[PDB]
Amino acid sequence: HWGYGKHNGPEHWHKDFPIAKGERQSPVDIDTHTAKYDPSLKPLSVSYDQATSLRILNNGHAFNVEFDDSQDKAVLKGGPLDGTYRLIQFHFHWGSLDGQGSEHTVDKKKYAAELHLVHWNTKYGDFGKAVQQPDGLAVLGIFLKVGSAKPGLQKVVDVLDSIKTKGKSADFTNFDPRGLLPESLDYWTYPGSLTTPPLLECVTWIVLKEPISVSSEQVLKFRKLNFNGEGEPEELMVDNWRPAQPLKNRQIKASFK
Ligand SMILES: NS(=O)(=O)c1cc(C(=O)O)c(NCc2ccco2)cc1Cl
Ligand SMILES: [Hg+2]
Ligand code: NA
Ligand SMILES: [Zn+2]
Repeated sequence: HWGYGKHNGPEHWHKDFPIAKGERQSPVDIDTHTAKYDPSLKPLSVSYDQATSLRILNNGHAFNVEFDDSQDKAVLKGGPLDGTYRLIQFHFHWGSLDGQGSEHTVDKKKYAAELHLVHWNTKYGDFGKAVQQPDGLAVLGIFLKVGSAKPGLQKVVDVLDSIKTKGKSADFTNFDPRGLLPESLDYWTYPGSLTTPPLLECVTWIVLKEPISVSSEQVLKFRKLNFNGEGEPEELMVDNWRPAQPLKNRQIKASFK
């Protein structure tokens, strides 16, 4: 099965998922001097007041915090997007040490981690239909650097003990994802893909310029999770990031001057 190790990591994924070598793969390096300001881009509208989180799951590659997406509650609109995109889950990618872990890079800089808030385009009715469309998904990406603690992350950190191994889940209601956002909503945007198999080319990426700070203790707890299931040899869940992929014939646009 695919993973992040020597024998099943990103360099192998193309064998089962040939789109890994496709024309709009993610992540990418954001070259800040080539990304052009686009005055036609709109402010991002993040409407999370009515979010209903349900559960947190260790899926064997990361952990997902899942939301009720059965009705318009937490939605992303504006920015580069046409229409309304509903929040379905968020997860992170992170490193074994603070100097790596992000998927996107900024002028080749790797952050300690990267948060992905995954949303699907409601014009397609359900997530499964949305991932058959080139504008089916919008992912809001937020970099994490190590410094001061992020208070809004601590509830996540504190439940991880209970989902140590693949396939474990726990109730995770009443979590407010607004507490994971930075001050500024300035962003870069480009067309891309899932960064995990099946690597589907459905995503409008919206990557915030401003990182959030989290404490060393917070990210250290991420690194105590396990890729393996209960009763199997312990493989720490670290370095669950895909490296930057070729930009090809794409443009990265900046929302800010
Ligand atoms: N890392 S990511 O944000 O590109 C991402 C990552 C994952 C993930 O499973 O880690 C994911 N799972 C849902 C799924 C299944 C088929 C299409 O989307 C979706 C996305 Cl967009
Ligand atoms: Hg997995
Ligand atoms: Na450009
Ligand atoms: Zn992701």
